[PDB]
Amino acid sequence: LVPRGSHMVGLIWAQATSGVIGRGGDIPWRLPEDQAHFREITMGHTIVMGRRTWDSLPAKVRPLPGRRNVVLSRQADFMASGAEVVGSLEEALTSPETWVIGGGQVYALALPYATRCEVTEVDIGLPREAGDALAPVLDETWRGETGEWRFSRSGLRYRLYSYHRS
Ligand SMILES: NC(=O)c1ccc[n+]([C@@H]2O[C@H](COP(=O)([O-])OP(=O)(O)OC[C@H]3O[C@@H](n4cnc5c(N)ncnc54)[C@H](OP(=O)(O)O)[C@@H]3O)[C@@H](O)[C@H]2O)c1
Ligand SMILES: Cc1nc(N)nc(N)c1OCCCOc1cc(Cl)c(Cl)cc1Cl
Repeated sequence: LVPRGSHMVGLIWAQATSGVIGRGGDIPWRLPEDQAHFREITMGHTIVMGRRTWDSLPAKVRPLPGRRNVVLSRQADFMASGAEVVGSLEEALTSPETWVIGGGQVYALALPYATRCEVTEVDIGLPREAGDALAPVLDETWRGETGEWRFSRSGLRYRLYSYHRS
């Protein structure tokens, strides 16, 4: 689908219905089904994340295996074992296929160049709070399909959105 000479940038995130994606340096829910979905989409590709999202990774999956981990930071001395640290978006988006995996700052940074968004919506009524990380706002040029609601093992329900644009 992707010509190897092109640079497909995709965004992937899970959000509460309110748009909350992050809180207190963590994701305020657990959804193994979403983790699986995220793994399915990003596997074998370059992934790009903000430094704070690197900090948020569970140790057992830091770095995320099977993927080239790229971390954006302005700290030249930042230690990110198993990952590479770059100081600019330009040097982070050199692969034919890149998935930007968070957080709020880097979604907003990469969004203008993105042509794919893979969104998990979790039906949890977490209101937006001060200091929360929020999902980026998509313009009208995006289009795609909304999947049906599904119960997770835990009884938490979620659904998948696949957006794209030219
Ligand atoms: N629900 C989800 O799908 C999901 C996914 C990922 C993350 N999250 C959540 O999102 C939250 C973190 O998001 P966030 O917005 O606070 O932080 P973030 O986007 O993960 O990281 C921001 C950091 O990235 C670096 N950075 C940002 N813009 C840059 C630029 N233009 N050039 C170079 N470096 C740059 C800076 O690092 P330095 O400060 O080191 O310079 C900055 O502090 C956490 O709560 C996390 O759990 C949620
Ligand atoms: C979890 C997730 N889900 C989706 N659909 N997209 C993401 N970017 C995403 O975040 C990837 C970076 C954070 O990765 C994790 C964070 C936590 Cl708190 C846990 Cl328990 C697991 C993972 Cl992989």
